[PDB]
Amino acid sequence: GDFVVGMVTDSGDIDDKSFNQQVWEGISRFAQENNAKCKYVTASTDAEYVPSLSAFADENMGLVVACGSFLVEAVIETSARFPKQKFLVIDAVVQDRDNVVSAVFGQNEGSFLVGVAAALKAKEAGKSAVGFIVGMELGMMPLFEAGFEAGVKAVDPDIQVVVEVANTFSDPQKGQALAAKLYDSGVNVIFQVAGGTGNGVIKEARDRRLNGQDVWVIGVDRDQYMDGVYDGSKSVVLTSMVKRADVAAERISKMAYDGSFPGGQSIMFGLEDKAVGIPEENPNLSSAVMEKIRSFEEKIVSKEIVVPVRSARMMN
Ligand SMILES: Nc1ncnc2c1ncn2[C@@H]1O[C@H](CO)[C@@H](O)[C@H]1O
Repeated sequence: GDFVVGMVTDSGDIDDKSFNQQVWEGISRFAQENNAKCKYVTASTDAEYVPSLSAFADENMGLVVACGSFLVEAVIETSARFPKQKFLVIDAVVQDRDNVVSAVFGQNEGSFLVGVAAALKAKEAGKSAVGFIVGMELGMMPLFEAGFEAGVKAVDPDIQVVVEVANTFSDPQKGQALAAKLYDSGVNVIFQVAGGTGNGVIKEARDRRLNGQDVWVIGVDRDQYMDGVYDGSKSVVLTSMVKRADVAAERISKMAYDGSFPGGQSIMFGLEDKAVGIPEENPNLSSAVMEKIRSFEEKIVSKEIVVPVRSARMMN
């Protein structure tokens, strides 16, 4: 036998180049470094959710990881039935449950940083608009736009953010279509926050550049710089809003493994903890740009600047 961590996805697969991938990599590192084991199951439909989480709980594993906000209901109900099983919910808040720990991220703060990068790049071409494609808007998803918009405005209040919602994290065909719509309108920079769907946005940006259009995309979850290489050397990825869901998974799995599981707590992984932000190295960002970004970053961490949780269009 061994200590086992089981992961349940709510959409797409572990090869999504972003969110599911980060979570699985984290659980995988935990396992490999501690001689433990791990496995996962994919569940695209919500009627598949409770059955997936329950089978894992029934195997009495070390920790069941619910990857994504679509799983919150199934987890609240499943964890009710299986009080002796530990559950970790990634990307949504679950409190008042001793056997549930939830990890959320200060993605508004991280997104502020790539908004600064987006605005500076847009200004370079004399653009007064930048694009934003998000997979869904439920749960904590709005934090991305709220922060992206704040970062853009911190550079130039006259630059407008144009938003498209895909209503799915697993349709790259739709991501590509929404990206073409935005680029066709004149936008030269798009921040994609759409998981698997986002891979279609990155593909459109690569196709566009090859086609002679000076466009850019900003990645998410992972450092997606290499995914954007289009001519052998250069990349269309301006930078990425990295989100260490892998560290969160790895750390909480280790806590469960060691007997220090913080049940009943919803833990925030932020900019200060370096759980969100931009990659260490950014080939497409100048030193001047990096300078401005790090300056904002320090101010947000020190709380000299508080990043909003909802964008202007979503505030009363
Ligand atoms: N398969 C998914 N299920 C739930 N949320 C997702 C999924 N893929 C991406 N996301 C959300 O969109 C963001 C950018 O991909 C992620 O950090 C996460 O918040």
